[PDB]
Amino acid sequence: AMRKDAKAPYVTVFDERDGCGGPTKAGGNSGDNKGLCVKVAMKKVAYGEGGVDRIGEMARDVFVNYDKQRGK
Amino acid sequence: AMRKDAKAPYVTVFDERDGCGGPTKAGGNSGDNKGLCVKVAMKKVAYGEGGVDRIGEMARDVFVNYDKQRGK
Amino acid sequence: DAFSKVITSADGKAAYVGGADLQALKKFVSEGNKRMDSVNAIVSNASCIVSDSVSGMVCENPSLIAPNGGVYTNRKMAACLRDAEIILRYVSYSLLSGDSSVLEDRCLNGLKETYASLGVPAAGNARTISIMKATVIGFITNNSQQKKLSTPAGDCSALASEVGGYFDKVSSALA
Amino acid sequence: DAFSKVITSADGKAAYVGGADLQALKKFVSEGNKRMDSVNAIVSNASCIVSDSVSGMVCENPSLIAPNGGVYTNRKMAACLRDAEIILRYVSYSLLSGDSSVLEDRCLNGLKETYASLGVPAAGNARTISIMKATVIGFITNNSQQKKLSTPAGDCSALASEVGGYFDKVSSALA
Ligand SMILES: *CCC1=C(C)C(=O)N/C1=C\c1[nH]c(/C=C2\N=C(C[C@H]3NC(=O)C([C@H](*)C)=C3C)C(C)=C2CCC(=O)O)c(CCC(=O)O)c1C
Ligand SMILES: *CCC1=C(C)C(=O)N/C1=C\c1[nH]c(/C=C2\N=C(C[C@H]3NC(=O)C([C@H](*)C)=C3C)C(C)=C2CCC(=O)O)c(CCC(=O)O)c1C
Ligand SMILES: *[C@@H](C)[C@H]1/C(=C/C2=NC(=C\c3[nH]c(C[C@H]4NC(=O)C(C=C)=C4C)c(C)c3CCC(=O)O)/C(CCC(=O)O)=C2C)NC(=O)[C@@H]1C
Ligand SMILES: *[C@@H](C)[C@H]1/C(=C/C2=NC(=C\c3[nH]c(C[C@H]4NC(=O)C(C=C)=C4C)c(C)c3CCC(=O)O)/C(CCC(=O)O)=C2C)NC(=O)[C@@H]1C
Ligand SMILES: *[C@@H](C)[C@H]1/C(=C/C2=NC(=C\c3[nH]c(C[C@H]4NC(=O)C(C=C)=C4C)c(C)c3CCC(=O)O)/C(CCC(=O)O)=C2C)NC(=O)[C@@H]1C
Ligand SMILES: *[C@@H](C)[C@H]1/C(=C/C2=NC(=C\c3[nH]c(C[C@H]4NC(=O)C(C=C)=C4C)c(C)c3CCC(=O)O)/C(CCC(=O)O)=C2C)NC(=O)[C@@H]1C
Ligand SMILES: *[C@H](C)[C@H]1/C(=C/C2=NC(=C\c3[nH]c(C[C@H]4NC(=O)C(C=C)=C4C)c(C)c3CCC(=O)O)/C(CCC(=O)O)=C2C)NC(=O)[C@@H]1C
Ligand SMILES: *[C@H](C)[C@H]1/C(=C/C2=NC(=C\c3[nH]c(C[C@H]4NC(=O)C(C=C)=C4C)c(C)c3CCC(=O)O)/C(CCC(=O)O)=C2C)NC(=O)[C@@H]1C
Repeated sequence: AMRKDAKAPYVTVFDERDGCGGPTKAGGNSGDNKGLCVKVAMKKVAYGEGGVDRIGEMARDVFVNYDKQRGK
Repeated sequence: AMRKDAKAPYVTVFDERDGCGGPTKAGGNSGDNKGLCVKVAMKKVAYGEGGVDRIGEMARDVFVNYDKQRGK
Repeated sequence: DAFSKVITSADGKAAYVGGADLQALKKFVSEGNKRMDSVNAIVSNASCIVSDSVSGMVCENPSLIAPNGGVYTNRKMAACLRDAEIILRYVSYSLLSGDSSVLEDRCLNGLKETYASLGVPAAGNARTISIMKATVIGFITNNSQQKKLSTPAGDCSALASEVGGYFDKVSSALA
Repeated sequence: DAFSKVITSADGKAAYVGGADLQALKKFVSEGNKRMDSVNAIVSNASCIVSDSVSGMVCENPSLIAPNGGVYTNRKMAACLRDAEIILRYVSYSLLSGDSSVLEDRCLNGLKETYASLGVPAAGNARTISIMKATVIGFITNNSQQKKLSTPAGDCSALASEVGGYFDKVSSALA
């Protein structure tokens, strides 16, 4: 059921075939898919973290800029 | 001198006068200064952190979208 | 499978698949490479997609930010932006995995009833969802006008239709 | 003050100012409230400001991303975006503190020589800096067409001129 836990699957897709690698987190790094990795974590979607008020800044923006269209 | 360690002053200006407060880190969230705070740290400007490739994503965007003008 | 276990584990600690494990994983879903690019098109633009969608809900119905509107205060606006992101992330996982079972079970089952209990307006939710659907289809098909994505030349129409169906499951559950 | 000691401390760990201490901080600089709003305009929009500036450099000279180009690889483009952010952040601290001593000492002293040794081109830096200056001034002066700031109506012209002078110090040091 929807558990009211605000948890959601965070999927991150990495393509580092340019050669600038991030932290090693998976053991398979050789062959055709060298440089490619997918991560999934199941965690709370928080308003902010690490001192960074991510969603609060987005909220401030809506109130003042909802009349703007960032898609064009 | 410039130390070649990529450390810069991170200044964060908080205005939470809407009433939804973040974590308390100093006295004074009361009276005429309700909701206002300034933070400064001196730390490396990293390419990413916490698994989020912040500057790598910005670089990908430039390669494809340098002909776009996000200011209009 | 590695990822299914993340959904059900006690702490949701991240799992990672690269190289030969990822090659194997892509064999179990259709159009594996394009599918990864389609998922990336969602998650790498999560803030943009949520912002534009909630902003369009408000611009079409500014009473939502009038006093006693659904998102009048910053606290409520942020909760709404959060929920839109939660939904979007469950949709992204549906596209990664090729089905909607986790979305249905852990995001949708009980959600309409919770929103009724809270007084969260269904019309506003429907519009945030329909804009998120349109925005995601735009990014997947590289028809996003301010932010294109680099991918090998081709056609992602089938994956766009698939993701649209997952958004349609959200709409139908919340209507 | 306490923020000066953060700059010079061995570990740079954060300090915070609120309440009466924030009232005192604002007295010792001119136009304290508008100044805090101006610093906020810079740091809250740091990704946008840096992105538009470096993108402007590239669109005025697309050879920079072709093979044999100075930001051709992702690694180099990211180093350039990082450097633009470092400079912007030293400028933000100059506007917070009311002077440029830390910018000149810890960011600019030695930087022209370092870029010469690395082959970081002065003309590209000049354009990135000039766009960043114009962008920051635009944000501070209600000339940001895709992002309005919430501030009481009024005249921030002096603060825009001040921050312009800090950018001019960067330009002159790197020319
Ligand atoms: C995140 C960017 C942004 C938002 C959001 C917003 O509301 N304003 C924003 C940016 C902004 N940019 C400028 C000025 C300039 N930006 C550029 C680069 C773009 N022009 C291009 O030709 C190019 C590639 C094709 C770009 C990328 C340039 C060149 C300028 C002008 C600099 C100058 O010498 O004057 C501003 C300042 C206000 C303005 O509109 O000029 C702002 C706020
Ligand atoms: C971060 C946003 C973004 C970037 C960057 C980009 O390149 N594309 C982006 C978003 C995007 N939006 C849509 C479609 C819609 N967006 C809205 C909301 C805005 N329209 C308004 O009237 C309004 C208030 C002023 C907005 C805010 C709407 C309503 C839609 C269409 C919904 C529908 O039923 O059709 C897309 C899809 C592709 C396109 O450009 O049309 C994208 C990619
Ligand atoms: C309510 C849930 C809001 C929301 C607020 C958030 N604020 C966050 C970070 C933050 N806020 C302050 C200012 C506050 N603390 C003080 O001590 C004083 C005055 C003395 C004030 C005005 C600070 C200092 C911080 C950073 C904390 C730090 O340095 O670690 C924040 C991020 C929380 C976190 O990172 O853990 C949030 C979510 N955000 C929202 O979306 C709603 C509207
Ligand atoms: C080089 C400096 C680049 C850049 C790279 C970054 N990648 C970041 C995070 C990241 N990258 C991967 C994929 C990589 N790890 C693997 O094990 C495999 C395959 C087996 C690959 C292809 C992952 C998994 C991660 C997340 C790490 C995590 O979950 O903690 C990253 C953020 C670093 C961090 O969060 O500490 C960066 C900066 N970024 C750039 O700007 C240049 C171009
Ligand atoms: C719709 C989404 C796009 C479109 C996508 C295409 N991608 C194609 C090939 C391709 N993409 C990747 C990267 C992808 N695979 C992964 O495992 C991960 C990270 C974990 C990512 C980000 C790869 C490796 C490939 C194979 C070829 C290559 O190396 O470049 C592709 C070609 C057809 C196909 O391979 O099925 C397409 C069409 N292309 C578009 O034009 C729309 C907008
Ligand atoms: C140019 C930068 C803008 C402009 C800004 C104005 N701000 C004015 C007054 C004001 N701003 C704040 C918030 C500020 N002070 C803090 O301590 C902090 C956080 C630590 C911040 C974010 C306050 C508290 C005030 C006093 C008024 C109030 O109580 O809201 C202002 C009025 C003139 C003045 O007080 O000096 C202006 C013009 N306005 C513009 O049109 C440009 C775009
Ligand atoms: C945005 C398009 C909406 C809007 C959304 C609001 N949701 C509010 C609170 C809320 N949302 C949920 C569901 C969320 N939690 C989960 O665990 C999951 C899935 C795993 C989801 C999608 C819950 C359980 C809650 C209540 C508990 C909480 O706040 O975390 C909310 C605040 C309501 C209030 O406090 O009155 C809002 C504003 N509101 C709108 O008007 C648009 C249509
Ligand atoms: C962007 C507008 C430029 C551009 C910038 C590049 N800088 C590169 C390496 C680099 N930058 C610095 C200065 C930086 N480190 C600091 O500690 C401070 C201030 C405290 C700053 C401003 C250093 C010391 C270095 C080398 C060490 C490092 O990488 O951290 C760089 C990579 C060059 C290379 O590796 O060959 C670039 C691309 N490049 C351009 O084309 C535009 C004009």
